[PDB]
Amino acid sequence: DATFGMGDRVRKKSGAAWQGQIVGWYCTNLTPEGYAVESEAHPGSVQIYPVAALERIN
Amino acid sequence: DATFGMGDRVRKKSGAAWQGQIVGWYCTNLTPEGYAVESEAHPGSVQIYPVAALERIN
Amino acid sequence: DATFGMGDRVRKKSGAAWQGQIVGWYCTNLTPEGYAVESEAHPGSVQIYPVAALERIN
Amino acid sequence: DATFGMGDRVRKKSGAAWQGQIVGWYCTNLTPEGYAVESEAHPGSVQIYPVAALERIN
Repeated sequence: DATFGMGDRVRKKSGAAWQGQIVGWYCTNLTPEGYAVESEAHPGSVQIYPVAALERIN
Repeated sequence: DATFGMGDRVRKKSGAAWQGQIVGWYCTNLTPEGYAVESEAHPGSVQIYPVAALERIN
Repeated sequence: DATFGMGDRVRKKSGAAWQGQIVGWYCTNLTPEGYAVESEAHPGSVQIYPVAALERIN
Repeated sequence: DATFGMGDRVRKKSGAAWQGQIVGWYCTNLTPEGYAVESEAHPGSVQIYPVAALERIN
C-alpha cells in the first residue's frame, strides 16, 4: 500500500533539495512507486521522484 | 472524470515533443488535471504535463 | 548577446514559480536562448526555461 | 576542460534512458559539470544531467 498520501509534506532526503506537498503519483518499471511533489517555496512547480528519495516531515 | 487512463498512448500536441504511455497523474491549482507520461523512445524517463497539452493516439 | 549572465538572480514571470541564480544556458530550435536556474529555496535543484519566461530581480 | 561539446551525441549510461545532442551546460555545487541534452527522438525536449551520468556515442 502507498507510503504517502495526497497532501503529505515531504522532502528529498539527499542530493538536490525539494520540499512540499504530495500532489500525485506515478508507476514505471524503473520507479514502481513514485510521487509528484509541488514545491512549497515555488507554487505550481512540480517534480517527480521515487519513494526511496523522499521522507515525510511534520 | 479523467480524460486518460493508465497505459493510454499519448503525445504532446505542440512545442516540445513527447510520446509514450500514461503512467500517473497529478493535481495542483495551476494544473488541476495533469498526467505523467513515460517516453516510449527513452524507457524510464517520465515527464509531467497538463491534460490540455496532450492528445491520445492509437 | 546574452540577456543574463552567470549568477544573475531571476524568477519565472508567470505560471509555475521558480526563483534563483542563473547557472547555465542552452540553445535549441524551439528555445534559441534558454537558461538553467538553480532554485534559491531548494539548493541543487535546477530547472531550464526560455529567456522569455524569466525576468531578472534585484 | 569540458568533456563534451555542443552537438556531441550522448546517452544516459544507466537508469532512465535519454539520447540526443548536447545543447548546453550548467554548473552548480552539486553538479559542477552538467549538460543539457535535447532528445533525438522528441525534438524540443531537453533534460539536464551531470557529466558522470552521460557517455558519448558515435
